[PDB]
Amino acid sequence: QRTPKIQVYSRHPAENGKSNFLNCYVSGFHPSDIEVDLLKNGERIEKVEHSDLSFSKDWSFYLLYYTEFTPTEKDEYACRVNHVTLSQPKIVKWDRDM
Amino acid sequence: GSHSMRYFYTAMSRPGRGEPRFIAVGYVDDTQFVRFDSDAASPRMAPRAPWIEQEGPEYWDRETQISKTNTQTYRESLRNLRGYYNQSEAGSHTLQRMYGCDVGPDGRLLRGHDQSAYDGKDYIALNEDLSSWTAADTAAQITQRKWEAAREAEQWRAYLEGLCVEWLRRYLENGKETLQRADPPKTHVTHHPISDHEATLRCWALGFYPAEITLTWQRDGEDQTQDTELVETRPAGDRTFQKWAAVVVPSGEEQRYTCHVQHEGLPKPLTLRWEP
Amino acid sequence: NQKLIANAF
Repeated sequence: QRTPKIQVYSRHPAENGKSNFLNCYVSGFHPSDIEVDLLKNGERIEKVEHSDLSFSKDWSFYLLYYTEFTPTEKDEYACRVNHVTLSQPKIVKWDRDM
Repeated sequence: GSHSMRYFYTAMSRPGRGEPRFIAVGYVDDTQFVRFDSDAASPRMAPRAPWIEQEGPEYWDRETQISKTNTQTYRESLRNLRGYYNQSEAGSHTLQRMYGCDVGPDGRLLRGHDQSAYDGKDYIALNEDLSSWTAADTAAQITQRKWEAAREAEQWRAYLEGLCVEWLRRYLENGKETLQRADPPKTHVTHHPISDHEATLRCWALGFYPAEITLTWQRDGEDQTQDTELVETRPAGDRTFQKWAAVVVPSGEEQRYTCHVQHEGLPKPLTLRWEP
Repeated sequence: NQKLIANAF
């Protein structure tokens, strides 16, 4: 089993007040079942789409979960991931600079 | 330049939760263009790129029929593999396959591919000769003997040298305004103070296609491989990809560092430095 | 264009 790598980032450079897309890219994991939530101020965003399951040359899986936001100075966004390899869900916060 | 077609198959057993799920996705280079999912309400080969939509009903009927036949064959294969490894009927297992062809700028076959993995471990692969197999273990040797008896390699060679390359060339022409367009990275360097003593220089590459890229940091002209943090190339969601590379630098030494970017969309490789 | 896979593992 392989535990997922997680990156949380925006499609376009973040400008407060301006509509954008929030991405959570999970990769490098095996087996393929995985739970991913996008969070706004700790609460689950309901309309989140995701890519079709594919995998890399080393057979590990990857998925992109995405939704529209509009970033602001104060709102906090995150991705919460659970997988068989994780004792408990991993939360990665969205950092504008990452 | 060069181009590839790939199909990626995943089959997953789930005892007590129905029959194994089968998913298939097709790619040209870094662009997905079809998907099939046996769990869909009405499973059917579906388009995922605009240039494949012009294929007529005969195409989608054939591809759907292949996907449904594969769904059944992969369920049979998962049952066989459980037996080859003396495994319990209670566990969930994964079978993956990835196959296709690479062509050069002239459209000629560079090589073909057909590889399989069981529970994430390489299982059997068609050799580059397209005529023999490499089996990972004694279970895969059972599969090899079955495929040798049925002359499976000859069927794969015919497919990879024939239909695979012919259809890849067709897709490349129908999708030429995107599949044959390299989009260069938009690049910049950011500066993130860590302490009085150190800061991070981060070199960004944004909006590029295809995903292949080289980002490196040099200090006094020497590569900083061991000291560079390099994130995995990641999809933006708009066809394009993103990447960054970071080094921790002593305060005041920022101008000894240069970021170097190679990508086929660039007329010439880039050298960047922090520009305060 | 997919290949028809009819030989199980």
